[PDB]
Amino acid sequence: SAFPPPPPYYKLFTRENIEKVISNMEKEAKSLAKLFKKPSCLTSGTYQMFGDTWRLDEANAIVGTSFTRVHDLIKIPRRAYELRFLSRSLMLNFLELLGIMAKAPEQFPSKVENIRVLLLNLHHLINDYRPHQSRESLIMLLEKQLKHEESQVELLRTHNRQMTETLEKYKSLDFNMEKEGDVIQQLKSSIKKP
Amino acid sequence: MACRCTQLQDTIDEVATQFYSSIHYLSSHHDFVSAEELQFAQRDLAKDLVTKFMQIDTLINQLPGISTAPKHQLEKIKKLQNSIEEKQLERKSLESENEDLKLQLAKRIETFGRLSCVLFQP
Amino acid sequence: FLQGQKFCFQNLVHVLQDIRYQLSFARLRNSDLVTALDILSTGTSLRLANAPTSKLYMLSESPLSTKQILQTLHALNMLIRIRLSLYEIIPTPFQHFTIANGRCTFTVPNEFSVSLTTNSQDPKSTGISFQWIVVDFQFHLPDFSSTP
Amino acid sequence: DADISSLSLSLDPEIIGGQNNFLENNLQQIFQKIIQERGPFRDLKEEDLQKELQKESIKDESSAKSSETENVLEFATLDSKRNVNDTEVESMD
Amino acid sequence: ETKWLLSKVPDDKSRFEIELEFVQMLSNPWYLNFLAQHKYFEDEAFLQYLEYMEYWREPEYVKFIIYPTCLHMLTLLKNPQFRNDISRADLSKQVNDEIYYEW
Repeated sequence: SAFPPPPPYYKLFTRENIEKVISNMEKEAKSLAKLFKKPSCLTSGTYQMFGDTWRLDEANAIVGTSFTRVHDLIKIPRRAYELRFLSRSLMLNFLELLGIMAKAPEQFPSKVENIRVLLLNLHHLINDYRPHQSRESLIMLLEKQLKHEESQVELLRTHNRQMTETLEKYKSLDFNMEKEGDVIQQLKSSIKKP
Repeated sequence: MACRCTQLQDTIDEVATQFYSSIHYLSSHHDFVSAEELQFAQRDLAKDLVTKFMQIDTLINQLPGISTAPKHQLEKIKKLQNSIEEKQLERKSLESENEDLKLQLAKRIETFGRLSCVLFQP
Repeated sequence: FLQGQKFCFQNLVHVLQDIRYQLSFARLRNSDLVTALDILSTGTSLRLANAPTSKLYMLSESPLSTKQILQTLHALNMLIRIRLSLYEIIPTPFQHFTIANGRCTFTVPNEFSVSLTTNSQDPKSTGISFQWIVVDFQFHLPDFSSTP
Repeated sequence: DADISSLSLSLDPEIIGGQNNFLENNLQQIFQKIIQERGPFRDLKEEDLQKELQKESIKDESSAKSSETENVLEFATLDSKRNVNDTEVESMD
Repeated sequence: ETKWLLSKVPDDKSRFEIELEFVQMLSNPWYLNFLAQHKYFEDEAFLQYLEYMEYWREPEYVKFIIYPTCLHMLTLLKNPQFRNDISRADLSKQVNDEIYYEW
């Protein structure tokens, strides 16, 4: 934590020091203000893929082939069939353990280490493809916004001509009142009638 | 929905523990055991653990962006801007072309509605 | 990863909630949002800032002003007479005039004003001049009418 | 894209989607600011109409006043905030 | 300029580090109850509370990790004059951790 965790800057936060700014900014029309100025900031660590590259070094078998995929056809079979082959081989690796276990269980439990090396060939490529999911979701939403736009067509287009015609119907001339002209005329259209 | 790939971890990382839980079935239960029932449990260990992995393959088929061309996908999004963003000004202009007059016309209805009252109370 | 890990060296709460990976996914969403603009209003909102418990307690200020209120008047200006176009029943002798408040003047007697404070969208049948409130009572009695 | 600016409303679509109209939402709000109930408000209708005029007419005619900016101006409110404690509101009932 | 010299224990690294390092602390449900002592509240402490608002702005907000502190900023943004962020909030705030964290 901090030393102590509450801020010590309150003493610098006196309002008159802020009042200094009104003086100092005009002082150079032709000191402590930096204390109130917005803080400097670190990157602080934009790097991220490098940890995955270290994970490649963490052993990376067919995962290198997955790197080869990083240029149907194209890279798709490499991410498909070969990965399925990694899965079937992953099933084959259990016999390194349980397939022969009772007979001197020394190297055999350590055969699983090969499987943990194979994990580098597995989930890490999934992480490699993970950002692409963000693209798929963003594209998934971007026309949904277009749909929210569509609702305005869903309603306003209906309100339009209907409002116009209803103005033209029983209202007919809705302007016929002409404000003040609709005063005595209300009698002229009625009281005058006989 | 998004990030179907994370589900694959449940079909792998979680499933991997099951092979470890299976270890007791292959040895320890045979001691103080009826026992043949265990063989059935072994069969699923020989079967279902595989089948879900096969399902993962189908899940691989189901993964979004099968074209795997994000550089083109972003261009698709560019076309989406070319559509949507140009639509926005129109769709916003609509209400301005609408209610701004519709209020006043409704007021024109209001006048006749008021003058109806004169007839209502002669 | 730099200073933030040093922040993790403290009481290890920030992040008082057990959740943590979701914030990382949100960071990925931020990197996705780097390509956005417009708009800035969509920034924190994409992460749904202050939506974690907005439905819960809170209090909130948020001033109500200004011309929005006028719109509400227009609502009543449309609404009341519609209720009167419907129901009504009756109660004459009145003289309805929907201007801000529903007017009800008399001759020698007095004026009254009305406005509902519940809901608007329920007229027709079971909308027979239901909700209302007295707004003022400025009686016009010829002998006395000062109305303190 | 700009449509993302409206996405918060889509985010609202998953939730309450704004309380909007209600008795308190208009009336209790009216108790705040203008005016004195709907009684004062009724004569405040035309006054609000006049308020739409010249009061809104001042779209722009002044100095940028950037010297007040920014966090310092945010700190300026603290005086009124500390002053607010003095109200001791309200009715004893 | 003497005030900066007066800031012996203060001044410090300042910048992006310690500020966010303090902003993160509010998320703890009892910590706001702790803020009801003397370390900071409605006094000069508020000067910090108002100063930090620029973090809500884009880019600076990109640096923000956990939303919960910003929601706490929403709490002080809520009627801080009353129980929304002064008498706030007993242990009940922990219940928010039992729900919002779930989704």
